[PDB]
Amino acid sequence: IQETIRKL
Amino acid sequence: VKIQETIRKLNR
Amino acid sequence: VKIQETIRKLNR
Amino acid sequence: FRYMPFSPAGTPFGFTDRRYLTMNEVGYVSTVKNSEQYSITVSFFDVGRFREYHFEDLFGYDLCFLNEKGTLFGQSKTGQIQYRPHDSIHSNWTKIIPLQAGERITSVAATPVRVIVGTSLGYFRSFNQFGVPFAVEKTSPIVALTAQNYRVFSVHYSQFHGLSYSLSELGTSSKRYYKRECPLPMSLPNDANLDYYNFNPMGIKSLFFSSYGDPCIFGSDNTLLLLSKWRSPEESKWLPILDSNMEIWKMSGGKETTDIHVWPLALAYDTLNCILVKGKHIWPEFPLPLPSEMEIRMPVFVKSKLLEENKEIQIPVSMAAEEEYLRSKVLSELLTDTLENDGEMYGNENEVLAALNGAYDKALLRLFASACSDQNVEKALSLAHELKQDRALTAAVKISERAELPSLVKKINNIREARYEQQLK
Amino acid sequence: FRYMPFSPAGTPFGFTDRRYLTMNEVGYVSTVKNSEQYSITVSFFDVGRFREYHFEDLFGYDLCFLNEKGTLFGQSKTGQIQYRPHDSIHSNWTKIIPLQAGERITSVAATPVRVIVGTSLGYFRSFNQFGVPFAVEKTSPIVALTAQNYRVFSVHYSQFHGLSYSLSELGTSSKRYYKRECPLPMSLPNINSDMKKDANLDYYNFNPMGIKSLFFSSYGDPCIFGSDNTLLLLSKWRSPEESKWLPILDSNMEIWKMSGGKETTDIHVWPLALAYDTLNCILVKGKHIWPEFPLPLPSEMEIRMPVFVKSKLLEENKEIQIPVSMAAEEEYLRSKVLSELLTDTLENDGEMYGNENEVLAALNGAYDKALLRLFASACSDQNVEKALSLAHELKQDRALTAAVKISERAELPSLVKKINNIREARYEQQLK
Amino acid sequence: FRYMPFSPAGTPFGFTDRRYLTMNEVGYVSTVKNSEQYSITVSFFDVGRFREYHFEDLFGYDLCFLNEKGTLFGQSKTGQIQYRPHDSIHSNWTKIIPLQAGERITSVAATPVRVIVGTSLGYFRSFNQFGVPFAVEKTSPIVALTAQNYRVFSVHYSQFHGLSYSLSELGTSSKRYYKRECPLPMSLPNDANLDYYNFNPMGIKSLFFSSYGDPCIFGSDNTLLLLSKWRSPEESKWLPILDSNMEIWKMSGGKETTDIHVWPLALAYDTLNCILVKGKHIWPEFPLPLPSEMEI
Repeated sequence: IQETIRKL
Repeated sequence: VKIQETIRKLNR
Repeated sequence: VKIQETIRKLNR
Repeated sequence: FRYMPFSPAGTPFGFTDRRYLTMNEVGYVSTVKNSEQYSITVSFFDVGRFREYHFEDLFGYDLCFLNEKGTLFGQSKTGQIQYRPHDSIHSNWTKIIPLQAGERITSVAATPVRVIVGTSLGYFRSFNQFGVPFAVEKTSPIVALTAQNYRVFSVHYSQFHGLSYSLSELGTSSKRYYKRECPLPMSLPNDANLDYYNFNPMGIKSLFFSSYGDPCIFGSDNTLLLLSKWRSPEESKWLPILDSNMEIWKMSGGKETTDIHVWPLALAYDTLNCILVKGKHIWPEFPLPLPSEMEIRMPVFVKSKLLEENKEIQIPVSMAAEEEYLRSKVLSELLTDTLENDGEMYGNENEVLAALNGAYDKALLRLFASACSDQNVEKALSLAHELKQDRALTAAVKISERAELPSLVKKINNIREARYEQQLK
Repeated sequence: FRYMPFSPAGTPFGFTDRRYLTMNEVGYVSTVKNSEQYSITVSFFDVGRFREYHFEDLFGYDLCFLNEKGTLFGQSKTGQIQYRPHDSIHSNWTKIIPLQAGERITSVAATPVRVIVGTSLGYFRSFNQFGVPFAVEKTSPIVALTAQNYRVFSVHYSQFHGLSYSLSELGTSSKRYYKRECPLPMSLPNINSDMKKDANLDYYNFNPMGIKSLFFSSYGDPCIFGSDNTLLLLSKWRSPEESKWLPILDSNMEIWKMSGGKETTDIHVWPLALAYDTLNCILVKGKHIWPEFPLPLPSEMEIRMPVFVKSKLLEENKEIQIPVSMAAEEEYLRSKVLSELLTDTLENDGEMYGNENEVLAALNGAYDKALLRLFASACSDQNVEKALSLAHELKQDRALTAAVKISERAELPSLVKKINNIREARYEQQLK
Repeated sequence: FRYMPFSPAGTPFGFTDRRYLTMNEVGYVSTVKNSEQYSITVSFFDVGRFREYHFEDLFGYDLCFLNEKGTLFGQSKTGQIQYRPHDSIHSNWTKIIPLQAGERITSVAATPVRVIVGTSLGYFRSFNQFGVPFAVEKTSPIVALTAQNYRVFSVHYSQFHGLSYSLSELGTSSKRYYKRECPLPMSLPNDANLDYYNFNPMGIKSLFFSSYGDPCIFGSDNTLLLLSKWRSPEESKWLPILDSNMEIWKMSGGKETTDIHVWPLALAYDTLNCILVKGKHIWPEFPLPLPSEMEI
């Protein structure tokens, strides 16, 4: 989930 | 059956 | 009995 | 908010000098403005049993409740009540209820063994049929009261919870609550009938125990609500069992009327003894018509679907069997609870429940046949699980054989075998 | 809604610089504004037992509760409490109650063995007499607390359920509920637009609920005294399905009877405690409904069942003379209620003072004696049915014999035979 | 107050011609305005387990519920419902609910064994997975419904004390209430997202049972509330076990991102299956991104 917020 | 007759009389 | 006397005095 | 004096099936004066105080299956009590006093008339439907009489009211009674043994009257403002037994053997007695500043008597009720008075401050004063007080209780503000034998159905109101109800039993020892201020999901009113809703703000046209001892209420939404499973507090449900507006619609040939209304008196098993009112107003007039009998119907009928089948309102057998299944299931479940805890009260409950369970399976087997007609094996098996009598399970097997569904036959026989193996334990 | 710091029988400052924190049968706790601090004075009615003392309050205590062994103080805003035992054996201890954003302590209570603190968020923090904390509980927002020995009577409020009450016991391990958040049918105040200049508006701003006081009775039954000046006692609280709130005293009606039927606008009752059948109170004369300084001596008002009608009392008088026929109905009802409560008390808790069995004995005696007066008036009016129903409610068999002799004197032989049937039926049920 | 048709994790039309009916851990159901009718599409997240399908909606359903066995549809005004099992072995069935004057279906729900319909007047009509009616019950006006096995979690609205919740088991014996219209401690709603709060005035984004049998609710305050110890009415407590506002802030380095929003699907023991929305609108649009999991 930490990678999803980074790309957003 | 008596109520259906009563509403039919009261209907029109 | 004492309370009825007190109320009589407070009205008076 | 202003509490109004309530009585079962009471009517307002309107533009007349007379109205009905109370009204139920026993008779009707009317009052007529007489210059400065009132003329109260107590009438009965079974004219053979009791004799209609009348007396002069020097107090202005606006509260009344009628049972088979006597009549109870009450004054909402002065707090004076009077119990007049129907027979002349027993004497009339009169008491005056203490009322505080702005306290009004909102409802009264009486049984052959109890007399109940409820106030707007929440005072619950109970007496025996002779005027001997038992105990004074403080509850929520009471708006409606009805009673049967030793049990009381009270409707309360506040600014917080809204409308709540309590169900209690006034035993010989002490008072016991079955339900204490639980939610009452009766629809509140939302005009030509403005005179009525000022006389009855809640719209409670009447409330009463059923003939078998189940609490009922009839709000302004003209829907008969029965309290199911009130002996088990965690299973209590209010069940809509009659949409009187829908019935009049079905008997009137699908025509929307604005002149036919229902006035509830009591519920006898499956029949709603009522008064059919014709006119602009929703409350009955003088003279009072003869009581009518409306069979209860589960609100499962759709107007649009009924119009298509007719092209009196003809009901499709597939839909009428589904309604008969629900109606039997509800009535059977209630009457069984009655016989398992309180026993009998009229002498025909055991025979009624027997024929009731029969109509349950018969209507349920009709649905099972239509499921086999549509090759719906899954829906048919679920229907078979709900069957009561083992003879009905055998009948379902033969229906499956005529429909040539051998896969269904084997699964139903598993149910028959499982019930036969529970019989061995 | 805004929760206010509550204490039993507390009075507001009003337009003065002093008020009463709490007040009951033991004594009274007052506080005076002293420039920037406060001067708290703890006084007692039994001057022989305890010695009146006073101390300087640098915190501004607005919460207090008094028992026979110590005094509890509390600050609604900072969350600081202090328990000061009367005796020098144990030292005073002070704790600070955790309070969240806007959380206020709404009521405090203390017994010789328990200390209870209630907040506006519904936190129920309990301790022993030394400050050892118990489990912390989350309930409905608390507005009023009272306790007696190991039992707690709590009043909760919400915008949903309204006014509820809980009755619990603080055991050695954890808290056990006799009743949890049942309806509390106490009458709420009715404030008008002319009350915005009324002299007693300050009280209902200081106590919105109108709970003038609440307490356990001398025999351990919960009581409450709302703004309607009616003493409500909780009957059958050990059996949940039988719980009843019984109005046992209309103090406004009593004052009306003591004043000779004249409506007064200057006499009010301030409740302290209930001793068996007597309400210890303070008779306040003046414009305000709460006592001011100096405090009068406590008065004693016997409880009377609200069955008296003003109109009937005025006609019978033409002190307020009460007709014996109507007074016997009240004495029957009152005895029935008191007997029923004391019987439940002795069957579960035993005795607590040593003479309860003697009290219940004379209580049941006055029950039948007053009930026989109703039976006599029924026979005087030839009402055989009403008399027979009255006889069924008789307790002692020796009371049934008295009813037989009364029926013989009234020349009602049919009734005599029916009363003796009760004796036979009661002998039959005793053997089966 | 306006009784708006509710479904778990539903999205409004906005200015587009398509929206989502319902949405949970099983999948997402969307409907598109056509020339005259609608086009409903039922998709799944485990594409290797359920067959996606679509049909033409001649009735214009605005209510939906999705379980692991079928999809329940509903029309709030005509009172028409329809259950479509995921497997073609079971037949689709259709039934019309009786609705009085101004009575609207507000919420529907389904399990493998039960089908629930609730109205704005307080009617509680329950059926089995084949349409056979079991009981018609009158309660407070219903605004939100969800179910699991035999349990049912209903949100009611009263004119007086406002929102309330009920919890009950529809066992084969008889319906048993654990909680009966108790207070709902949810935060009511306080603009670009004004289209949503008209489609859902009560701000209940979604509600469901946890994988261990506890009711959950996700308000406009974006806090997952959990009802713990509901079998014991004395110890019943609502626990805010997840504040999605904090978790987004902590994973953005510490910068207040106003383009990130959470859309709840379900609660699988330890993780919150949800949809992370990027845009000015707090509701997800098309195409639907991959489901995320937020720890508790």
